Amino acid sequence: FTTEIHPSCVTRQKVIGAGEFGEVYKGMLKKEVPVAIKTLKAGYTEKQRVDFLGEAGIMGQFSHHNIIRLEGVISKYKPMMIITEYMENGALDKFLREKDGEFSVLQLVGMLRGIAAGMKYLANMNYVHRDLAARNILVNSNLVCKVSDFGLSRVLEDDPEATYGKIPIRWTAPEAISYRKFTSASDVWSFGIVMWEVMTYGERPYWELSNHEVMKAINDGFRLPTPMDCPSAIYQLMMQCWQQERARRPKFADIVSILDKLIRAPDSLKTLADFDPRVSIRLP
Ligand SMILES: Cc1nc(N)nc(NC(=O)c2cccc(Nc3ncc(C(=O)Nc4c(C)cccc4Cl)s3)c2)n1
Repeated sequence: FTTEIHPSCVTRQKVIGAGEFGEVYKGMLKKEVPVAIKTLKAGYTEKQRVDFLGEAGIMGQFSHHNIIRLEGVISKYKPMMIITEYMENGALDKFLREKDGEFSVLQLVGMLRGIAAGMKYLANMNYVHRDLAARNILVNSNLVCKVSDFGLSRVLEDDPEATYGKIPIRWTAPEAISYRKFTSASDVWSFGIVMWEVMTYGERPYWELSNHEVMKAINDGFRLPTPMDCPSAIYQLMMQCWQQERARRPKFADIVSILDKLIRAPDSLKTLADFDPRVSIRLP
């Protein structure tokens, strides 16, 4: 099963995430290695226990460079804990917003290739994420991006971006919004939004539009416009992730292949899609 870790091997050092029913800590695991530690406070319900240990059970079934690695669990003692590798740079959305403009286009596309490789693995393993977004991607000190936030009902219930069907509207495919059809192809829609998040350094999708306004625009055929300084091939790819007809979207294998070829011939990324300015600056 999973590795059972003795509480004496774990030292919690600093809170990096918090909720009403536990916290996420940076800590050390016994040379000691840095880890992330998530706890479940006393009084937890049966459903909370199944959801909590269920995330660890899912993560322990995976072994991939771009999927967060499980070190082990504390289940024989209280409080219960899940221990994973520690991703030094935190969540991808916050990371990009705090490092605006600091990366090369090739670095940004390499991030997307890693996310896509992780998603290809998950999809082939018959795991549908349902909440793919930059906020659920973690970044380490090698700039490697890893998919996180696993489970069944707990994923969308725990995400504040998911609003009441409780769903994060501006990341979610139309069929998942409309009739709750969550598949790897709705994950591909979300991946397209993640591509846009990365290339904009974490801009909020659709900006200030309301959730109802987003669904209306999508149904009317509108799509997010090109980011600034965005390779034409990258904008083309995210546009095809946003096809209304699920069956026409690329599969993650297609996405990984295209991204791998663009990175291997990096001059291909120098051709930029046109950017629509919202403001004209005239000078005589
Ligand atoms: C600049 C600066 N300073 C400090 N002190 N610390 C940081 N890093 C962070 O704040 C930070 C923020 C969010 C996430 C992380 N790294 C994480 N790595 C793994 C995490 C994690 O949640 N793992 C996990 C997952 C994904 C599922 C179940 C259980 C666990 Cl334990 S969180 C670090 N950055």
